[PDB]
Amino acid sequence: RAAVFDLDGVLALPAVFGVLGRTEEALALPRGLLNDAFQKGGPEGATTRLMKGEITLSQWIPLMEENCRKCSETAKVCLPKNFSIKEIFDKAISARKINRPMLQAALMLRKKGFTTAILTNTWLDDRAERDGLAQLMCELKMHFDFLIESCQVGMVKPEPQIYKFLLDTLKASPSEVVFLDDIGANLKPARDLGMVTILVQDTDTALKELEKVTGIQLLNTPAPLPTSCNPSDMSHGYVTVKPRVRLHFVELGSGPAVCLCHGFPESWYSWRYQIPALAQAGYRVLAMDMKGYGESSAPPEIEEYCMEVLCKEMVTFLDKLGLSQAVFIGHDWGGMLVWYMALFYPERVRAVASLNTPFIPANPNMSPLESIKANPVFDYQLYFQEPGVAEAELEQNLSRTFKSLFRASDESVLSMHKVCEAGGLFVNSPEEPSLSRMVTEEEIQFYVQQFKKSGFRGPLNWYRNMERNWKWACKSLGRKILIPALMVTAEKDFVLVPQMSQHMEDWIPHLKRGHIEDCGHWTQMDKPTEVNQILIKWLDSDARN
Amino acid sequence: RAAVFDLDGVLALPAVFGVLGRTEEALALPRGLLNDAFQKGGPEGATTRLMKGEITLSQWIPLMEENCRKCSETAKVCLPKNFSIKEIFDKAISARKINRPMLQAALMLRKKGFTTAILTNTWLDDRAERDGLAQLMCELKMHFDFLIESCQVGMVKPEPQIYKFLLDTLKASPSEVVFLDDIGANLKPARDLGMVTILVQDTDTALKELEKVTGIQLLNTPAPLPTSCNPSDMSHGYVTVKPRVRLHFVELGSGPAVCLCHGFPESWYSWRYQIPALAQAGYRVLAMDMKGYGESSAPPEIEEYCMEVLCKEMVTFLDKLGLSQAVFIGHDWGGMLVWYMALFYPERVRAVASLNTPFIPANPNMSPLESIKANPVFDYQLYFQEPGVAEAELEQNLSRTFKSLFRASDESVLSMHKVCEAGGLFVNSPEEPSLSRMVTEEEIQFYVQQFKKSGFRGPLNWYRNMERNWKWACKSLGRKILIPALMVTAEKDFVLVPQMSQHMEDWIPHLKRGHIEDCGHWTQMDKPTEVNQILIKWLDSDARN
Repeated sequence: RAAVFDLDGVLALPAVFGVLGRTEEALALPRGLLNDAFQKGGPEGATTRLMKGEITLSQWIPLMEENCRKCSETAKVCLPKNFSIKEIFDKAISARKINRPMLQAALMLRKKGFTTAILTNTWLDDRAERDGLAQLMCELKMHFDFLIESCQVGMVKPEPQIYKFLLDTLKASPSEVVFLDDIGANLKPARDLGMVTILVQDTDTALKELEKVTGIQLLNTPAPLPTSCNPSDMSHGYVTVKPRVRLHFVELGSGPAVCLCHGFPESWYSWRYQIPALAQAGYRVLAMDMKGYGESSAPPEIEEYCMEVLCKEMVTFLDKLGLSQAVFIGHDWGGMLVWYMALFYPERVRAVASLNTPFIPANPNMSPLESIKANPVFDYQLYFQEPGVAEAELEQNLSRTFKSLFRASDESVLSMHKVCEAGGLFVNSPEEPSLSRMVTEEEIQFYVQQFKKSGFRGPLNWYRNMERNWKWACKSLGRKILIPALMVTAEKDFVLVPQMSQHMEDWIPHLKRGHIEDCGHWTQMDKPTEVNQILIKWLDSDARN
Repeated sequence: RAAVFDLDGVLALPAVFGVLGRTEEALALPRGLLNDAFQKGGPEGATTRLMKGEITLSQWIPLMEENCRKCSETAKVCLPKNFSIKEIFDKAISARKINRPMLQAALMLRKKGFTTAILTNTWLDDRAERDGLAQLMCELKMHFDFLIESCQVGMVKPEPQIYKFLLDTLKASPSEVVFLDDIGANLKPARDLGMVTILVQDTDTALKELEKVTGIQLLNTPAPLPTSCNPSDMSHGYVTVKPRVRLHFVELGSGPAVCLCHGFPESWYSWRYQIPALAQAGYRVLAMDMKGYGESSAPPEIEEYCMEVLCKEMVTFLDKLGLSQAVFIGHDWGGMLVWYMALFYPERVRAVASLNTPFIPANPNMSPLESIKANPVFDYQLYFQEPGVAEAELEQNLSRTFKSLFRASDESVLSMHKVCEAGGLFVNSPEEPSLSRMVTEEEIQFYVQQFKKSGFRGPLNWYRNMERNWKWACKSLGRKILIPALMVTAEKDFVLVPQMSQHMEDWIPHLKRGHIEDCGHWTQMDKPTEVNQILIKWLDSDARN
């Protein structure tokens, strides 16, 4: 079973082709006068050549104008003084956007064992504004197994050849493929070939039919999770910031550099839901594998993990990448790291954003270790102090450790307190942990395999520099964070509680905020949609300028 | 022996600190009235705190204004209605730029076995325009072994501590270090500590003294090669574009994506002189390791190297990187590849630039193989046809192969013609090739080690798809390249001669050009300076908009 969608008028609206009709009416021109100068010539027409990739769009423009002149000459009418076919198609193409519901129906079908493809009569775009279309096509590509463009294969609908090609690349026979098109002319060939067709006028009737023919609910359906990313399809980057310290990161998109810094015990993969979104939103996302994790180096020494060296290393990272600035977005320990980046390296930080982790300036008086005993919730941290211990149980069974940790605010399975006293962190925890609604078995295994390389020694060392981080932080008490900053609190984070952030404006005057209902500690996985929404609204107004 | 340079007034001019004097005169204010509100308070003054990193620059601003008010109150004068200390320092800082000659003297000293460092009293910059300074500091950093900022170490000149720190990080004793500063006050401590000092007023007297004290010519010196890059300090990226095809690239800088595509038999390293320059010029440079080379995959099959699959793979590369567009700059085979990228994927190409390689549309009639026999210079290509042969001699001795190929237009050592007939390409060539003025032994060894992985099979396959590339290219004969394009010819390229480019405007109407005197086939290594100049002038006017 396979699904084929045309671009114009099906996956993308308003149908660019449909601007010809509108133009005609807006100019009080004979009905179809522009749709005739468009087909003027049939298979041997300038437009068929254009659709076959024979000539470019900029080359087609003039050929179309004349066709508009000659066609207006026969209809005995005259075009407006400054009639511009390029001005009409520019506004038409940029005016066209993805038909969300239709794309969701595609995503759905593919998700339920359907090969999907886009069969479209399109052109080689060389306009100074070709980028706009390149982006749309780029966002659609990733969602379909195939994208057959006419100007690329040298064929064009309704020629029977393009349909034989479709079925050939689809590895399928008709009566096994559904063909959606807003133009009957191009439907016929596919219909006559035996494949199910759907004439698309209105999206909903179109989907009702589709839903009705595939026997799958495509309409009134929930609301998908934002696009996640498959590790193997990501661009992997490696930067040596020091002799034997190499940092790994995932890179996607173009635009201002947005550096994502995960917490404990995570990976760049914890941003799997915002890397695609943030890139699509116009940013060059660099999801980090913080020192001690994944493909980044994991030196054993404890002090290699104090904020001072970690921050000093991020700075070097930007340096080695020719970046003078990057907005830092962190979560948990990464969030702690980001606040200090803004406090110690403002020049390098374009903007700072932190999820769950608030900025509490250090107390020049009471040592850290004490300020951590005064709150049973941070007990587990005292347990991570002793080198060896935590590594022991956390590395004993990786799938168990992660299935146990990555859980929603409700589905908890660990007595977060009375840890040290209880001996371990999984003491009265199931050996066979249930599976969180936030993660699939597959995703958990990604962390398992990722943590099989260096283990928890490096990750845990982040927790073993309280005294050191403290002395450093005290150097910044007279400062204030005066660059764009965003604090995002999670209602149901029972350790990094929203209340701890309440005084942040004292040190971050212009601090902007974000909050998320029923969201646990793993904000990214828990509420990917709302998180993306908050970071993008923020980035677009405070980190782009 | 070591050299220490202050930033303000030595490595960077005009001295920001020097704007206070100018302001005073421009406003007819009492002499030094602003330099007094600046030091107002001595070691306990707002400025010393600022220089120690205690407070940020934005925090210092207000504290400085009042000091200007109070200092004007004592001098019995009043400041202009809208006097802005932030407006004065913004204009002052952005107005400051690297002191080229002084930086060249540093580069030189370092090049001749000198540890260099920048000891500066600076501040944590959090102004909305902190980026401008971050960039300058970023360009200077890379040239000195050390960059000691006062606001970072918590010390400040002329406090004796900062000088003890300097000597400590420098791993050296006085009488072994030269200290350059435009402010005598800060010179004294270093002088009294026994180290050679130079009061900097005018750069030339300063350099004369320096030259005179180190016994090294720093003045009237030639003109260095543009900055090259050390493979180990580059960010390395890997993108899997297909099951077993992974492309490697080097990434540097931010801004529009500029994709560099090397020719045969090279690597991303062949752009070692423009990657730093192009990044500094405001671009995100992605130097590719074309399929078959370096750390990129090198499948053995011949057709994996036809322009169609190669181009299709670059497109996928942009896709996997979230890039909808990139300007493609190619050389030799990479240049051929770039022209086709513009012909087949305009949407993806923001701009196309090619060095040496002209765009000659395919002849629908005469096959490629024939059109290659009609020119003794392309004889070597007929020799690369037979799988095995060329691989044999080119892989026999890598250092010899490269030392033999990478040579200037004059220092040739191969009978470029009568190759097949002569049996090999190195027939009457020295086993012990001389060393080209374009490459060091070290750089040659980089190519040697790079080619030890996959050899010349993949590289050579690029030459084995003439017939296939031809059929494909013929699909584009009706097209024209209407996107920004640049053709750069090399006078002394005796194979890809400047004359072959003369009709390019026929298919590329708006084609812009570039030419380079006494430049051989390896344009990048041969004339790095002029090449950088041509590409940057072009990029800034045609690929940025």
